[PDB]
Amino acid sequence: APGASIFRCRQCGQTISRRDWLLPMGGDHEHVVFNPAGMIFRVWCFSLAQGLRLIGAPSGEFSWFKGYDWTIALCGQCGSHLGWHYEGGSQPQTFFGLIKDRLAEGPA
Ligand SMILES: O=C1CC[C@H](N2C(=O)c3ccccc3C2=O)C(=O)N1
Ligand SMILES: [Zn+2]
Repeated sequence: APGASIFRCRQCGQTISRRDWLLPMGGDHEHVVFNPAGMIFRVWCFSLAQGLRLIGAPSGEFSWFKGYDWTIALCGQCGSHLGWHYEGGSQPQTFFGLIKDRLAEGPA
């Protein structure tokens, strides 16, 4: 009966990802980053996620991960901004960077 199994949207409980799907980009699944608006994010990288809605066309502008373009990822249920989907790169071609404090971790 594991308690650190899956990640849900902290605002509504939508299933989003799984601890098994953590991805160590540049040798670490956690990346502490800032956007141009000065906001700091503790981003956890996942190979896969579900229950999101990706908004707009990809952009390479200010990407925290070299070679990847990003799209905003909202919770598909409640609209909470949960992170970004990254695409266009290599090994892997795509992944998700999700904001740790916007997810709730718990049992499957
Ligand atoms: O990899 C990324 C993801 C998107 C991101 N980002 C933001 O969080 C943001 C907020 C306001 C205006 C523009 C940005 C954008 O480049 C960011 O800075 N880098
Ligand atoms: Zn939600």
